[PDB]
This record gives sequence, structure tokens and C-alpha cells, in this order.
Amino acid sequence: GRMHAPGKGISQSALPYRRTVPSWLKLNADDVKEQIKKLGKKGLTPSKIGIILRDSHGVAQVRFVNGNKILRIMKSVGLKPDIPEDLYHMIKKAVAIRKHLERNRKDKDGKFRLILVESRIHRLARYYKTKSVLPPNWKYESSTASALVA
Amino acid sequence: VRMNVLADALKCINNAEKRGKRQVLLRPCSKVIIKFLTVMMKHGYIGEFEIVDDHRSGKIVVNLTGRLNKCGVISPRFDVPINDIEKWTNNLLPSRQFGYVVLTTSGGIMDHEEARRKHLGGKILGFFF
Amino acid sequence: MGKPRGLRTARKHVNHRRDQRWADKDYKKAHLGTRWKANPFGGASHAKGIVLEKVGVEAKQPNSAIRKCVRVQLIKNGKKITAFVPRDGSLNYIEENDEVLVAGFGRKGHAVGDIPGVRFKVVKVANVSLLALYKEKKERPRS
RNA sequence: CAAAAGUUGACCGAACUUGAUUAUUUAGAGGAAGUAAAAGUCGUAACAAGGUUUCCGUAGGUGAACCUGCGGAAGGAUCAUUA
RNA sequence: GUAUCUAGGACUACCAUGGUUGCAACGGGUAACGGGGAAUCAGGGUUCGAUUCCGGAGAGGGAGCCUGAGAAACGGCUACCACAUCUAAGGAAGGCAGCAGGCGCGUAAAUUACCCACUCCCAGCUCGGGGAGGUAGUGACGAAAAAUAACAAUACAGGACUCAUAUCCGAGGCCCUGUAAUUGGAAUGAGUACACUUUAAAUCCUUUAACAAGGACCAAUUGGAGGGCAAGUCUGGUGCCAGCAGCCGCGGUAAUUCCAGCUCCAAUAGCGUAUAUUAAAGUUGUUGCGGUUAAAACGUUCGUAGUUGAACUUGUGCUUCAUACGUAUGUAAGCGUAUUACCGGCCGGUACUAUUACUUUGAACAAAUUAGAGUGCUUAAAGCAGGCUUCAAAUGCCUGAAUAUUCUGUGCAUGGGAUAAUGAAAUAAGACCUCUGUUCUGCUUUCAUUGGUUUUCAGAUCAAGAGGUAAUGAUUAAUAGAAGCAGUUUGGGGGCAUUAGUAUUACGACGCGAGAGGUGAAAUUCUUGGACCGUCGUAAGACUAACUUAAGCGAAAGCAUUUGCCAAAGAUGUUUUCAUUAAUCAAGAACGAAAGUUAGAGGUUCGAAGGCGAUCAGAUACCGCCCUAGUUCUAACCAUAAACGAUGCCAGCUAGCAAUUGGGUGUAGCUACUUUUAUGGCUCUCUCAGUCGCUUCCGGGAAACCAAAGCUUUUUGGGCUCCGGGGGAAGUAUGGUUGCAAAGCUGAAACUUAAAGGAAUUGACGGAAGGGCACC
Repeated sequence: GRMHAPGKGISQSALPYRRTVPSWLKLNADDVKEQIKKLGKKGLTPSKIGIILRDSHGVAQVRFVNGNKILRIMKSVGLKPDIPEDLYHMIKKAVAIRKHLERNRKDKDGKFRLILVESRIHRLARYYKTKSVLPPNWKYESSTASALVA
Repeated sequence: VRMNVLADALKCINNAEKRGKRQVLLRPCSKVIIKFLTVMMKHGYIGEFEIVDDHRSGKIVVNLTGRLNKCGVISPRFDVPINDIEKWTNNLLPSRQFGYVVLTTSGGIMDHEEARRKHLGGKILGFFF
Repeated sequence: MGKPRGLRTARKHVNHRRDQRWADKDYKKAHLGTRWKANPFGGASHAKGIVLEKVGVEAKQPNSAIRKCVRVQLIKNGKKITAFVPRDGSLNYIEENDEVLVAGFGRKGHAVGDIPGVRFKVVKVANVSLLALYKEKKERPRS
């Protein structure tokens, strides 16, 4: 229940039942493989391909209209990110609080936060090594981490 | 985290038996749950229960009758041979007359009064009386 | 709540009890075993001793009397004892600095009655069995 | 031919002087505590608004209990209206 | 390599840098020989095992070694040490933890007896030897069996009884019951001893001729009589003495406890006392404790070890018979098919197989013990014997000497696939049963014997095709979690910049006068012409009122002027993404009010200490004045608090009602005017995330109470961690470790003691409110 900060809330997205539907959707499985390649070449994450394939185009769920996921599409077209998106924004957050602090010292909250967000890294840098999506000998260092955002 | 998923159907049946409800909405429907209530259904301690399906985990709406008192769940699943199966029927079962200890033997989930007939031993699941 | 209720936690369950039977006040004479340290005899049942005095231990409040005890030095270890002689008279059976078989006092280490902190009891003085002396069921050794 | 006493050297190595350390027991001027505790002297700190509400953390001070400062708490003497 | 019987760092030589541990290595302790087993309860268990059987060690200490098949032997030797002996003084010799003894030690342990007859061992051996073994004396460790009377009229009363008569009453009373140093009748064996038997011999028991009870004799005790706890308000003595007493308590001059006497009770050849141990003890708790207030939730969160982790992946059908009784259903097979390649007559034998955990059935392994069926040792504890027309001949076969559990546990077989982990096909294996090779590695048979030359065969393995039909291969997206997002936000959340506000002190001036401050009352203290007051003005440091809440935010500590910036965050919105990434956590890590410390600034008010003034019997206090460290800002240290919700954390459930902060949503609402509008406000409706109150359990609790302190049920089970075990001593002593230090974390025991404590009732219309009286 919010694993590092003790609010207990629930919100989410709720998928509906009928996995097959819609039938009226004029967009087929072929062109979204192009359109993900069209949008993913602009360097967007699999999430922000989804919420723009959803609103504008607009397909409800890409797993339904195509027998893969949005990430698993992007690997099959050679658009693989070197670091996955969850470890990215948790690194990219962790490098901001490590940049705010080197100027603004004396802030115990951003010291305590960066403990709470470097701890989420080393547990998700640890799951990504057993499933071997990222290689072994992979310790996120807090020094060289600035270079792996831009 | 939701550790034991058998257990809190049995604390939703027993909890909603005490206040005397007639229908009970479990979540999220193990196939050890349905094997358990069917053991409770051959003895009539439960109504006919319907499994309202999702593509997530399952949800059961159970009909209650009002014949039972307590369905519990022996966590962890202690390994119960046939020889120490009698030890538990003193403890969990309130009389030599009635009551049941559901256990998973390898030949399918049965209560003790079947496994002491089919000469099977297994691990314990729960009980009811 | 509390216990490590898994099925593979019998290591925690035995290392917990091992570490928490020390707080069982009476199972700290299995563990620390102070018998050879604080008992006046080194863990035995009885003790032969040699009387040194005749101590008139006065009674504790709210009972007034004077208990007429006896301060023994043993022969076992050279500890010191204040023992006790019961059942009125029988200080007249002491014949001082002659040997005594003191014994435990039946509350397993504490003084019992109105006696303050005296933990023992004479059972034989000069080998003639004091309970066989109030009747004088056997003869007192006098010469 | 064989072979004793003797003998050279490696080895096993008692034992004893030392040096150490370990585990125990113990002596001691003085000092400073605890308990017995009943009857001593002085005060009256706490329990009632115990006559300065009581306690907590810390810090200084005082014959003694204790007193004072800063921040807590109610286990308070207020579950609080009263526009 | 050497050595050994042999492996081996066993040892040497060179060379490698390894091994081990929070799943407890290493060191320490042991009043430690290990096991069989013993003690004790319903289970679960604690405790014990020096001791007869098995394994191991040792013969005063350590070391050494000969003979041997076997000994690092000690009823072999060799030293040395210790202890000790005979010595004519030169020398010589010692080893009971074998038996029986002796000294010691201690609370604590038998006779310097007999025998190889038994069991078996030994030699050359049928014979010899064997204080092994067996007999005996000693022997209330222990366990079993059982002697202290039995019977009879009167008896002396109770009672029925027949009956008079009945709130009475007696007699015919009597099955009875007792009392009867009344009367008896006396029934028998401890004695008792011929002789037997038993035995190596002898004794003991069993048989036994003779001998053996009116109690005084053949003569039971040991503890107690307030309660616990069975059983005298009996008499005398003693008077807080003597004593009793496990606990609670008796005795302080009429003792239901003391000293006795009478009585009485409990067990009884047994009983008391001590220490130990077990059960009582759900007071060590896995079953099974407790933690708001009784002892007990770390200040906070992070977090490895560890423990624990959602759902999903061959299930009932359909037909039959076996099968309970028209039916039922529990049956096996057919049939949504590796119900499996072959040969045999549905049938043997074969060819032929993802594990693990758990479970079924087996094997394997000494008895004794234990559980125990069999068996009249006179019964019994034991024992492993024993039965039997044989009645008049025995020939008279066998029951036997079971069977499972402590020989738990590991380990080994086999049945099962529920539960539970692991495992596949995504920088590549979908296959081909395969004529198969488009690799070549070959490999042995026939070339009688044997190969140079090479094919079949290619037993083969690995390339190998484009012999690629391939449904070709990727489970759901948890009201798990992390992540994203015109998002829309919201908040005393955090940091730094910016500024504001009155007020306080001070200082200036201007004016006015002499009193001003303070207290219950004073005084210390300030002030002549100018304090205090008024007034405008300057400088300062501190603090953020009113708004202000049962309002928000934060991990806890904590957090309020404006604004700019700065990274952060919960919630909601989400047909976005990832797909178990999770829970909780020893060690460890960060944060931590106040006080305090080190250095630097500042320094208004307040102000530990200090000094006064009072007050008081005293006052090192409260009250009053002066102020110093401190308070404040950056730099670090400290690491605690009633750090409190005296309530760890994650998850689900079990009820109303009222508010109430965010966000969402519908007005089939008003209202704003920019306009009927639209943004904004309000009201109504619904929903998340909640929070706070009440109402109640129709749940719990010792209660006060609690919507969790509930579902802790009836011996209960959602995970996980920390903690408590009568009160003191004592957060002390000592060791380690951290700190500049203050101190922090770890942390006892000797000793002491029976209560200490929790919650609630009733006692003060006894120094507290609110009432209400009267001339004690």
C-alpha cells in the first residue's frame, strides 16, 4: 500500500471485460506496428505511446488489436531501450534530487527522499537482473548516474 | 499483501455467518476454494455458490444456509500422515460425532472421514463444524 | 500477531525459547547454577558442622519471641551457617562446639517463620537424632 | 661367521627452569552504596486543587527530601457550548 | 615422494591461495563418557542416563617400548615426576578405577566367607584353571505377597419387630449392633523341632512327628486435630514468655494451633524430614500465554540476513456392467485417443519413462526395556516355562518363546500428483517417426590364416536440407506493486532567496507635571524640575497574533507574513506502461523536540545559576527586582522524552449516523454578471482516499472501555518483527563499544521479600467546586 510512503489509497485504470471488442475500429494490426515505429522513433516510452495511441488515433488497448504488448512490439522492431522505463524515471528522479541537493544542502527531506528512491532502484535494479533484461555486473552508481538520462 | 487466499474466504463465511447473512461475496476464487466449498456442499453446510467470473482472478458469490459454525484454516499446511490424523480430530473437531477436517491428500481434496476410508494422508487445509 | 508462524521457522522458535528461559526465575538454577557459589553447602542435601555459638535470634515483627538458634561452621567447606534448633528446650542438648548435622529448612532457600533470614535446621547433634530427645526416646550423650 | 659393552646422528620426548596468557579463589588502609528498620534527630517532598497541579527529558543548584530554567505529556484540577 | 597394514598434509619437497562462518564458524562453560534407556502428564513436553547391554577411554602422572597374529599392555618392561617401602648404606623394589578388606573424604555406600556344581571362557585339554560366574552372611535403595484375631448365648443400650398406646409410653422386643481385663467355644502359624528335601556342600523357602495365645499375651507405629486439609470451641499448665507455623497466622493471664492429658484422624510394616526432579504451570505457552491502563510495541522510517508471498496449466461428462436397492451409485471399461513400440494366450514376457518437498506401502537394523497375545510360578511382582485319555500302562504332542513401538532420525525401494517450489520456445530448437550424412567419428564380421585397396554395414555421435504440414512459438493485467500522464490539482510538507507586521527594549527630541514600577501587603528598583506618561523619530534582535479549527501537511521529530525560486509528495482521474517486481525485517543506515557541548557571529524580551527584597519558626523555595550561561543564525557533534494513541507493521471482513479535508461525478439546483449564458460560488445526488464525533453490539473485556483493544471460537493458525515472566536490589556492579565531555547503547548477581501492582464499589453537602439550615 504505497510501499515507501504510508498513504493507503487506491486508484487505477479499470479494463472492461470484452477483450475482443471493438469491431468498428478501422485500424488493423499492421499499421500500429508501423505507427508504434513511427512514434517510438521519437524516443517516447511505451507508456507515452499508449496514451497517444489511445486519445488521438484512438485504439483502446494494443494487446487486443495485436498479439503482443507495446514494449514487446518495440523489441521486435529493434527499438529496445538500454534501461527500461521504470528504472529510467526512478533514476531520472534520483538524479534531480542529487542535483538540487549539491546546491541546496541543509534539506533533510530531499536527503530522506533520495534514500527512499535509491532504495526503490536497488530493488528494481535487482528484479531486472534475475529476469536478465539488464545484464549482471550492473550496480547503479550514484556518481555516474547523471550521464544516463540525457 | 494478501498472503493466504484460502483463509479469507473462511473468515468471510464465518464472519458473515455470525451476523446471519444469506449470501456472501468472496474474492478472489482459488480452485482450492471451490474444492473446499464442494466439500462443505456435500454435507449441506453451504448453499449453491456461483462463481462470477472476471478475467482477473475470479469472484464467488456463495449462498449461505445457517447450519455451520466455524470454517477455519490451518496455516501453515502441516504435513498430516494418517497416524497423526487422529490427533487433529480431537482438537479441531468438537465431537467424535460430527464435524470435518479438510485435508489435501494427493488423491484429491477430501475430508478426514474420506481419507480415513481411502487410507490416504496428506497436508491439512482447514476444518468446519 | 507475534509468533513466526511459518512452516520453516523452527530455528526461530527454538532460539527464542533458548534465549527466553533465562527469564524463568526458577530455571536460572539450571542455567547459571549458583548452587556451588551461594549455597552454604556445595549443593548437597544435609551438612555436618561444628557449633560455634548459641545465637538468640530475636523474632521479627509482629511476633515477639526469641528463636534460640545456633551458628555453625561446617567441616565440608568452611562456610558459615546460622542453623536452628526447634521444639522448646534442646539448647540444653547442644553441649557447645560439638558436631551437628544441620539440614535444609523446607522453603528451599528462604527463612520460614518469624526467623529473619536463617535458612537451616539442626536434625542431629552428636549423632542422637533430636526428634528422639523431646520424648528422650534415646539417651543424651553426656559423658 | 655371528655378536656384546661402547658409540655417531636423526627421531619420539618425559622433566625442570623461565617468559607468558587463560580460568578461578582470595587479602587490603580508605572510600562509596544497598538492605535490616522496629523506637532516634531535623524538616513535609507525594497522595485532596496535599496547600507552588503531578510526572517526563536534560541542565544547573541546594542540609535533606527537593527547587528552578527550556521542550513535552494528562496518567488533570478542563472530554466544552457560551454566535 | 616417503612412511604405514592401508587411504590420506600422515610427513617432507616445490607450487597454487585457498578453506570456514549470522543456516552460529572460532573461542569459552560443563557438578559432559555417547547410546540403549529411566522419571513423570490426556496430548505436546520437560528432567535424567557413573552404573549390569553396546561402543569408548584409563589403570598415581605424562612419555617410551619390547614379545606378538593382536598391546603404544601397565596383575609387560623402561625412564622421569609425585608418593612411598625394605636397607648391614653397597643396593633393591612399589602401583586394588580386579575380590574381600584398611585409611581418608564426606550428608552418602556390604563379609579380608564358600564353590567351579551353573553360565561360559581357557591349555597340550572330556578331567586342569577361572574370588568371571555361582552360593552364602550384611542389607526398610527398591518391588511383590500378606500376621496381629475368628466364632458363640448372656450382656448392655439403639433399632425394626408383636402390641399397648400414640406430639408421650412400655412390653412380646431382638437378623441386628457395640460393650463386656464380662464368660466362653478357643480357630490357627510366628515360634518350635525330629527327620526330610533343596545344595558342590550347607543354609533359606515348601513339606514337616513333637511343641505353640484369655490377652497382661505371640502386646504397630508414625504424623496430626484453626484454615488450606480428614479430624475436640476436651481438661490442666504457660501468659508476646516458652513456643508453634511451608503459606495465611496463633501465645500479649476464659490458647479450636503453644506444654501436656483425655480424645480423635489419616495412611500402616510403614511413616516423617531435607535437597533434587516432574505434574500442578495456558507461571516458558508449537498445540497454548501476555504487551491501551496490571510486566511488556524500538522515537522514526529505510533495509540486507531470515521468515512469508495473489490467480491461472486435463475436469466432470457420455454408454455399459459388475452394485446399493422401480431405483441408487461407491464400482471397471468404451468413448474429447502416446488407455503407450513387440511377440505370445482379453491374457505372460519384453521394448520402452521433467524432477523435488510431502505422502502410501515395503526392505534394512542386537537383545534388555516398553506396548503386549499366549502360560494358574499356591496368587502376585516376576518367569519362559509348560500341557497331556496317561487315572491302571505316560512315549506325551507340542503351545511356545508371538506381535508391533522407544532401532526416534537419516538413508534406501514403491504407489499418488492434491498442495508446494523449480523447469522449458524470444541474440533461435517449432519439428521430422526419419529411406537417414548434404558431418564423418568409423567399429567389428565375412574375405580359411592376414592386412595394402573400399563399400555394404554405416549400432554410433555430431554439421545437415530451402524432407519449413508446423494454429509455429510470449497466461491474466490482482480493488498487488512500481512507473507514466492537456492531467486537474491540493497542503502551517522541505530548502534558499525576498519582504511585511504590530509590539518589545533602547535612544533622540518636544511638552507636562512628581511620583512611577510591583505585591495579598511591602521592599529591593527607577526618578526633579522631568522618570513615568504623551508624541513624532532612529537602531536592534526575537517572535509570526487575531483569522484558528477536533482544519490540513509530514516518516516521526515537527511545520503559520508576502513573493520569487527549488527539487519532493499523498490523494483522485486514467479501456497508459511493466508483469510479481511483493510483505516484514537480526545486523546495518539516515532523521531525531528540549537541554547540553566545540568553534563563529550576533545579542530584544525571557531567563538554570548568582546577588538582592520579602515571606516564614527557618526558606539556599514559591512571590518581587537585577542579570549571567542559555535562548537566536550558520558549522558540526549528542541520540534522548509522558519521543503517548502509554496502542508495531502489511491484508481481508463485521453497522449505523452525523459532520468533515482533497479529488471525481450528476443537477432532473440556485446564484454571480460578461449575458439567460460561459469560467466562480452555493445547494442537492453519488463515489473514492479518508479523518473526527456520536449512537450502539444485537462482538470483546477484570473493568474503565474499544468499530477495534472485534472475527484472539470451544485447547486456535492471515503473514512478520520487537518485547514481558512476583516485587525489590537496579538500569545498579563489572567487561565491551560509541562521545570533547555530559553521557548513550548493551547489563548481572549475591542478598532481601509476600505481597507489590490494575480497574471498579462504598465510606469526607477531612482543608475542591455548586447547594441548603440553627445564636451549643
